[PDB]
Amino acid sequence: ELERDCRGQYLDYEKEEVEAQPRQWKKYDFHYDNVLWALLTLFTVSTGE
Amino acid sequence: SGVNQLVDIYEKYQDLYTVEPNNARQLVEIAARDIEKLLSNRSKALVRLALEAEKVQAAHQWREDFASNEVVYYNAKDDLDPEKNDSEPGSQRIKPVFIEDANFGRQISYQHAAVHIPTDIYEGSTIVLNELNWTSALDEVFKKNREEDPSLLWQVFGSATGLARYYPASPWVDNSRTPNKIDLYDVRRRPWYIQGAASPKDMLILVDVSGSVSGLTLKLIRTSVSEMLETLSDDDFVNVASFNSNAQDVSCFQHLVQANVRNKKVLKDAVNNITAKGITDYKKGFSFAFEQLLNYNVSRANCNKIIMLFTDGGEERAQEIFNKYNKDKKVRVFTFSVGQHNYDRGPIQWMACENKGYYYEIPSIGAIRINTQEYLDVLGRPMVLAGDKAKQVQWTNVYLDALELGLVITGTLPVFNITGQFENKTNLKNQLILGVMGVDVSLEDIKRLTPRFTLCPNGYYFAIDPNGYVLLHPNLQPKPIGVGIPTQEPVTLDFLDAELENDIKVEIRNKMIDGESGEKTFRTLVKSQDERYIDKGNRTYTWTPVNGTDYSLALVLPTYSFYYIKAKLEETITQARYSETLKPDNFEESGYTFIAPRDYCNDLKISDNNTEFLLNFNEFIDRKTPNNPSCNADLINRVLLDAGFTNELVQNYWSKQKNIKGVKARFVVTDGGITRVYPKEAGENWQENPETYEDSFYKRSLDNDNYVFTAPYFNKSGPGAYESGIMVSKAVEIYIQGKLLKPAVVGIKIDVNSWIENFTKTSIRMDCVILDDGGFLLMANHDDYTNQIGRFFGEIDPSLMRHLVNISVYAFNKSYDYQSVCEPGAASKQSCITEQTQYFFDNDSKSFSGVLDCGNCSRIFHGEKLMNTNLIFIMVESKGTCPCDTRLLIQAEQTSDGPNPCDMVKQPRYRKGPDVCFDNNVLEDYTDCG
Amino acid sequence: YMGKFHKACFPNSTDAEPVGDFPCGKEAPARLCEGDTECREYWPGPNFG
Amino acid sequence: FNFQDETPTTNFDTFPAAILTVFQILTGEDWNAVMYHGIESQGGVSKGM
Ligand SMILES: *[C@@H]1O[C@H](CO)[C@@H](O[C@@H]2O[C@H](CO)[C@@H](O)[C@H](O[C@@H]3O[C@H](CO)[C@@H](O)[C@H](O)[C@@H]3O)[C@H]2NC(C)=O)[C@H](O)[C@H]1NC(C)=O
Ligand SMILES: *[C@@H]1O[C@H](CO)[C@@H](O[C@@H]2O[C@H](CO)[C@@H](O[C@@H]3O[C@H](CO)[C@@H](O)[C@H](O)[C@@H]3O)[C@H](O)[C@H]2NC(C)=O)[C@H](O)[C@H]1NC(C)=O
Ligand SMILES: *[C@@H]1O[C@H](CO)[C@@H](O[C@@H]2O[C@H](CO)[C@@H](O[C@@H]3O[C@H](CO)[C@@H](O)[C@H](O)[C@@H]3O)[C@H](O)[C@H]2NC(C)=O)[C@H](O)[C@H]1NC(C)=O
Ligand SMILES: CCCCCCCCCCCCCCCC
Ligand SMILES: *[C@@H]1O[C@H](CO)[C@@H](O)[C@H](O)[C@H]1NC(C)=O
Ligand SMILES: *[C@@H]1O[C@H](CO)[C@@H](O)[C@H](O)[C@H]1NC(C)=O
Ligand SMILES: *[C@@H]1O[C@H](CO)[C@@H](O)[C@H](O)[C@H]1NC(C)=O
Ligand SMILES: *[C@@H]1O[C@H](CO)[C@@H](O)[C@H](O)[C@H]1NC(C)=O
Ligand SMILES: *[C@@H]1O[C@H](CO)[C@@H](O)[C@H](O)[C@H]1NC(C)=O
Ligand SMILES: *[C@@H]1O[C@H](CO)[C@@H](O)[C@H](O)[C@H]1NC(C)=O
Ligand SMILES: *[C@@H]1O[C@H](CO)[C@@H](O)[C@H](O)[C@H]1NC(C)=O
Ligand SMILES: *[C@@H]1O[C@H](CO)[C@@H](O)[C@H](O)[C@H]1NC(C)=O
Ligand SMILES: [Ca+2]
Repeated sequence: ELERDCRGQYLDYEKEEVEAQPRQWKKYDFHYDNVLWALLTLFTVSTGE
Repeated sequence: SGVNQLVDIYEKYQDLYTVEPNNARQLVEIAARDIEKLLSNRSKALVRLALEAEKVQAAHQWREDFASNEVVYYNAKDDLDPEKNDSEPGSQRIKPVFIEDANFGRQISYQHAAVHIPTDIYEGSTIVLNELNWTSALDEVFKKNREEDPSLLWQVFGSATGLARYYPASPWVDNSRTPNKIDLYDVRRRPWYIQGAASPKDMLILVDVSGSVSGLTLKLIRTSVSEMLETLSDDDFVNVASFNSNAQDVSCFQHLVQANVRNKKVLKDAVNNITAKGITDYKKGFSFAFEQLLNYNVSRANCNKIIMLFTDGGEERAQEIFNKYNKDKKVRVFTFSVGQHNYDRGPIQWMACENKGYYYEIPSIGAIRINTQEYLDVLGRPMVLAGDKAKQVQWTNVYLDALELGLVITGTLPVFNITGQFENKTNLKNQLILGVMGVDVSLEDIKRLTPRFTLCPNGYYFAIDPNGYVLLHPNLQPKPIGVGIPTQEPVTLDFLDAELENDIKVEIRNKMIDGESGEKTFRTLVKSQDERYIDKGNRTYTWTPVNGTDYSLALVLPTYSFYYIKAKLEETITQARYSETLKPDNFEESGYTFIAPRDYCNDLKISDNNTEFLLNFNEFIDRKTPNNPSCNADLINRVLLDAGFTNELVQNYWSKQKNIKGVKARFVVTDGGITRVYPKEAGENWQENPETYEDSFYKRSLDNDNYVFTAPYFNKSGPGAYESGIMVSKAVEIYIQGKLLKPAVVGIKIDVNSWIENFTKTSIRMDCVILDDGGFLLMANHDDYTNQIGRFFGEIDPSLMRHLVNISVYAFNKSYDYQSVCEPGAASKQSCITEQTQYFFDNDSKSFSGVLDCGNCSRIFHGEKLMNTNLIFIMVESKGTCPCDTRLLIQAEQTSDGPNPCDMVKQPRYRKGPDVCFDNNVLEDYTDCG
Repeated sequence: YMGKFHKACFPNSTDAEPVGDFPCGKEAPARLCEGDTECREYWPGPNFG
Repeated sequence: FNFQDETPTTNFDTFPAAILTVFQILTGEDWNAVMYHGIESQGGVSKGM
């Protein structure tokens, strides 16, 4: 839960076979980090999708 | 064959050799001293390494900025391509020059140490970068250790941060960067790290199988309990209990059982079969756990009593149960909050605080592997505070090296945090070990301290643990121990499982575990190497304790092996004359010669392709005189002397006759290494081991003072029996100065047709079968059984075989092979336990007649045992009658689950635990519950 | 549309779970299988069936 | 709703969870996924429909 910690690779246990996947500090697609991003996020909320 | 001719050859040349004694007591004492010298050399290396590691970490200053000062290291999981762009932001990566070394069998760099970092662990972190900085001193000490002892194998620093820094820089095994090859290796889960990081445990894993753990949480709990069991060694004792309003054992075990592979699999299956249902009661589960930790009627590691609570959460701190059972706090309680949930974790975290434990969260698969390493991290607190008494070298069970070297043991030593000492500072986390130092000892490093070539093929050494597991044994193979029926663990084979178990052998095993020294001559049931025959052997076990270690070395030695032939070849031209008889050009004057691929010369490389090794051996014999300290004088002298002896038989007694109607191949095999077979046309069909000490017929024929008929293999596509013959062998029994020596085994590959004719020729003066020991069909007269030559009798006609067993002309011993590769059934080839049986002449009587009461009919048979050989003639006269062929006596490696471990933990084998262990210290800071 | 969501891309005779959560059709216009997989019957369907 | 490998956040275990799930079904978004979970929680297509 920190960007410092979130580097390198981790063992993914999703495909039922372990695979090393990169550790990426990503941001959610709709994220309120701005009054313009919040506007688009709330638009998607109002449409319900 | 020429038994008497070769005997006369041997006594005719008593001036060419000296009969020396195989003093078993002296041999065992010398080999035990050699083993303790090797292990003390490795212990000294470990002490050097741990001293420097503590000294250099204690003088390390923390940093959070390694860009201004990079750490230069070789990452083991790095591609050999010169990629300058493959450097982490905070570290410079070495690109090494790799030589190929025979001692390791891989690419090895002696200039620097390599570092393993788990994929789950980022190598640019502050923790890892600080470790990579202060471990370079370990690097140069690695170099010093190797230069003071060039025979050193891997010497490694397993760090508590996840890094493993091992000296000979070698790339990681196959998982550097490879699809389908993921590196799950973590040094803190290795058996040597776990062994050296704490004292033996007494876990009771409490599993919370109530309603609230259904679905994902139960899956995580069962995987977590499996991975928790996978950190338990053979000195730890474990039980798994589950509670939901009442506690019960998950498995057939009712008490703490030893955490060996088979018991651990029982517990793992019991956990996998567990179900979630009912309400929780943390009081009736902890009552059960504490009661089971107080059960002293059973074998235990009387140390480190633990409870591992695998719950999710709840609102029950269970004060009064802990007060009643854990008041002086002799038992630690580690609590795990498994799963992704919102239940109250407060009581779970408090149980860890009030009980010297630690609290862990496992929210998903992927967090499972690390928290277990962490309870081990907690358990080492009393070991650190017991500063230098704890730094004792321990030797791991035999296991398979990760960077493949086969079977190794490894000596461990904890490394402590020494930042504040005699300059006392806060010392916050100075209660944790820095890591464990390891040094590898190959089992082939021990096998050359126990030389077997002055011994009979039936004689050998073997060492033993205090658990009874063999450090050294001819029957211990580099394969994982089979654990049941198929659907990173030690190769722990017990002594009573490597051999055939008598009761004398159990007493000897207990005496060896106790560290006593003694001797015991007795009659054994020696199973043959091909694992189809059993001999009533006559052995002398002499054992000593290997001082300074918990091992115990013994020497098995037949009564006819107390003397051996030390070749007196010093004329330098007599041995040359014997040499020219070895060259692969005279394989029609002398027989088709095989030399045993032994370590005659340091520069000979042994090969399975025996003619290649024969060429190399002849080349080395050509120019030998300047090679005084390179070639083992005794082995080459013995093989040359025996080559001369077998030449004076293949020429002076076979080449003067050159052909006999009944034979198909005449062979002589010597304990020196020569296995000449005459015709060289049937010498191609000769498929016995070039090494004479690994020949099943040779060792079989030394026990019997008869002629041993080695039945061929049925349904085996190769040289066969019709076009190769069926083997007959007798061992020469020469006498020199009244000493019985059996230095060679002459033999005959009797032709099947020349013998079937003589079998049916005298019928004028149909069912008649020839059987040897083990009930194998040498042939019949029915000409349909002779199609199945060398097959077990019970496969052919089970009724008569079972009856003959019933009269006890054939006894049998059913045993378990724990190291057999296995075709996996359904609920490539895996490893299982096979259940192998061997038949043999039970009684010394010669004639056996009776009535075979087949169902609703009757059959009459007569069995007679041919004198001076291992054969029986069964004159059974009944064919095509009513079928009592209801089943079969399949004598083979029947895949089976081994002995019921539920039953053999109630009467377990004798076992000695570690003496000194560290728990329950008062200087300990229990306030780190996490 | 009766019973047309029951053929999935199954692996080669392994009888395991199919690859992809989509129906398939060995015919021409439908969605074909790929990766040495066969489009055979007895798959519960999309959305657990 | 404690299925294997997953517990949905749109469950009816607590009152906040149930109230949010019902509110989301009223707004209509992804009510079908919650329906699939509520069917598969009572035995699957065979007996939970
Ligand atoms: C079945 O076939 C022949 C029988 O025609 C067996 O050979 C004969 O075996 C008897 C055994 O009692 C010998 O006496 C016969 O002569 C012997 O030959 C040896 C050879 O060195 C002499 O040293 C003896 O002094 C004696 O003369 C022998 N005859 C021949 C021609 O071999 C044969 O062994 C048997 N087959 C098998 C496979 O056993
Ligand atoms: C062995 O024990 C010593 C302490 O006895 C450990 O060294 C200490 O490690 C901690 C990290 O847990 C350091 O604290 C850090 O300090 C930096 C800079 O001040 C700060 O930014 C961090 O937030 C953190 O507080 C500490 O300075 C360091 N030294 C001392 C004297 O405490 C050492 O890590 C232990 N060995 C291993 C292998 O971990
Ligand atoms: C392996 O094979 C050996 C073959 O010797 C088996 O040992 C034999 O077992 C039988 C059956 O118990 C013994 O017969 C018994 O002898 C006692 C004392 O003489 C007698 O009181 C009984 O009535 C019965 O006749 C036999 O003595 C014994 N042989 C030896 C040399 O001890 C053994 O059971 C087989 N299995 C294993 C796992 O070893
Ligand atoms: C660098 C930050 C720029 C932010 C631009 C993000 C996209 C803006 C889209 C705005 C959509 C608003 C919809 C609301 C209409 C009622
Ligand atoms: C082991 O030590 C004991 C007593 O110290 C001694 O009698 C024995 O000979 C030693 N054994 C070896 C193999 O050195
Ligand atoms: C131990 O090391 C010394 C050198 O320090 C060496 O002379 C000796 O042969 C070694 N012993 C063994 C058993 O390897
Ligand atoms: C630690 O790092 C510093 C600066 O990079 C270096 O001078 C020092 O030698 C390192 N310590 C060790 C033990 O190598
Ligand atoms: C173990 O699995 C079998 C197979 O379904 C089951 O019948 C049995 O109840 C399980 N064991 C326990 C203790 O429930
Ligand atoms: C152990 O043995 C004693 C005496 O035989 C008995 O009272 C006790 O119940 C047994 N079990 C435990 C756990 O102490
Ligand atoms: C060894 O064999 C002889 C006969 O070959 C026998 O008399 C003796 O008892 C055997 N040894 C032992 C220890 O029984
Ligand atoms: C063994 O080596 C010799 C000489 O190097 C060669 O002629 C022969 O073909 C080899 N045999 C096998 C089975 O490799
Ligand atoms: C032989 O078979 C009988 C049953 O037919 C059985 O009672 C007996 O134990 C078996 N063994 C011997 C040695 O009689
Ligand atoms: Ca509960």
